[PDB]
Amino acid sequence: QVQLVESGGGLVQAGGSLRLSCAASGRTFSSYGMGWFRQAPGKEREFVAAIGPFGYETYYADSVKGRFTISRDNAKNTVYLQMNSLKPEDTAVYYCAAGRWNRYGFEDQDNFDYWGQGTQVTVSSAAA
Amino acid sequence: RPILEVPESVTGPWKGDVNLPCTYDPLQGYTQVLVKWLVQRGSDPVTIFLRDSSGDHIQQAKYQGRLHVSHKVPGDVSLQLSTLEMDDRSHYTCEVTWQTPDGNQVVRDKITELRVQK
Repeated sequence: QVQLVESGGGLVQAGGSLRLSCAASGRTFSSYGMGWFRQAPGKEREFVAAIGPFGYETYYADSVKGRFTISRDNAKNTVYLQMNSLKPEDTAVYYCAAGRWNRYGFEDQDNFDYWGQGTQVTVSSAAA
Repeated sequence: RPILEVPESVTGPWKGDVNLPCTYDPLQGYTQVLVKWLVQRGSDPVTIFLRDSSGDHIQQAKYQGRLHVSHKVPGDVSLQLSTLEMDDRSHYTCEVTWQTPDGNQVVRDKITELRVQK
């Protein structure tokens, strides 16, 4: 019934940008908080960004502040991650997730009930 | 962890009673120091109930005499509302704060929608 479907990954050059999309279907997510996390092979998954259910409330890992922007269109039940000013160390599998937290706990992976499948982002020093 | 277990939505009958579950698994070293229940007013969650070391307090007048919060067992801070009014329909947030031995606090919250059925 419920699925979160990610898209938009791929290869970019350092300094470039990607928009990830996470299309959530099977129920209305307007009153869910949404998050992005990332994981490198053999490493722990880590917080990237989150957006609360109410108001205009966004949160970022220190490593991405000022470079990445999370946003949502509730009419389409889609969350985006605009990843600008990309660096090789941003290379990872990126996951979106949805939960019913409000203001707190958005970096705790246990606090999200639905997860996307992941999409691969690779950032190279070379072109294309 | 910890995380709260709160249903996405609950129903109660008009002028009757409802329980809004909010439970969690107690964790060694995590002393519960605050519980709030909040009602959502647009962008702002507004405290309707507080529990701290001074006891229990109802924080918005329209809930006076109509609100109880479970306190028999660690990990159950469910909210009971009585004599439901149509304007009690809203998103409600359960919010718990723990303090660990080093003084760090950890806060968790979770939302439910209350629907009042005539």
